[PDB]
Amino acid sequence: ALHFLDINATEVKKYPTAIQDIIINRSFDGMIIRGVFPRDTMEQVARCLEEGNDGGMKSILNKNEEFGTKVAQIYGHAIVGQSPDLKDYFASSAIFRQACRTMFQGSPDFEEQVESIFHSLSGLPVEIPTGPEGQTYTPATIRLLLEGREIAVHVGNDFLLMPAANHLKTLLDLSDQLSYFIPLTVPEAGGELVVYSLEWNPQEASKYAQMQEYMDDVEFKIKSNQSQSVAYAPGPGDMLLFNGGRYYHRVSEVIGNSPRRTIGGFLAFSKQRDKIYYWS
Ligand SMILES: O=C(O)CCC(=O)C(=O)O
Ligand code: NI
Ligand code: NI
Repeated sequence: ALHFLDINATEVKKYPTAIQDIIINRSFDGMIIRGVFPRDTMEQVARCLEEGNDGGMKSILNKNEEFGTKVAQIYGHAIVGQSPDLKDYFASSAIFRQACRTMFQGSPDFEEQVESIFHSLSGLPVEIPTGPEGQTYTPATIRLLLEGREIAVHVGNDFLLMPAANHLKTLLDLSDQLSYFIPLTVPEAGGELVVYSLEWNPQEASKYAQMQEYMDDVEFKIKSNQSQSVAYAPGPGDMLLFNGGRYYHRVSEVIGNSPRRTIGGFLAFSKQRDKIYYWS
């Protein structure tokens, strides 16, 4: 039984240590924050991507056609799965920030609005990380889930076991990371975030020679219903902020001809717990 708060965006200042409460005190596990962006803004950014006047976002669309036709497509390289040099990731991330800033037209700016939310919920400065030579990480990527596609079950803290995380681990507290995302467009059915009470467990994972074999077993656990779940279908402009680092989660298959498009990533404390970093 994971515990999520449902508040409005005008209420964030009433929860000034929410992020500390989720990560450090562990007194609840996530929150939905309604209307972080206006619906008009979501519809505007959506039309930019549909029509192709997207500031170049289309140039960093990764269709993932080598992962099968059941996988999400993504604008921008996600850091998960990147090689530890991060060269291609840093390039896509610069393109992403410019395209994103173009599409949002400051009405409101994506980075500014997301940073304001995280600040209100922590009382701390908020920053996008920079690489060892000053390269910018991306604040977010955009996931595009067409009809019949899903995001398979996974857990966020596995990032801390990947070579892509090497540099980020020098800046981070190494406690749980949170997930955050905001729908731009929502599908007619499906496309639901499901979060399970099954937790990240590197101890169990180390008994497997191939992580794929370990995930095949996680899939059996969650499909046996042994684990409790909660499920959410935020609307356009609502933000979902949750302990995806600790808890396995997935997004259910999209149904119908309207794609699910979501913008988001992750956040976590700095080494000394005196700043919020956020990235994708
Ligand atoms: O639906 C999305 O854009 C991402 C879902 C997810 O896996 C996360 O927020 O960590
Ligand atoms: Ni995730
Ligand atoms: Ni539904």
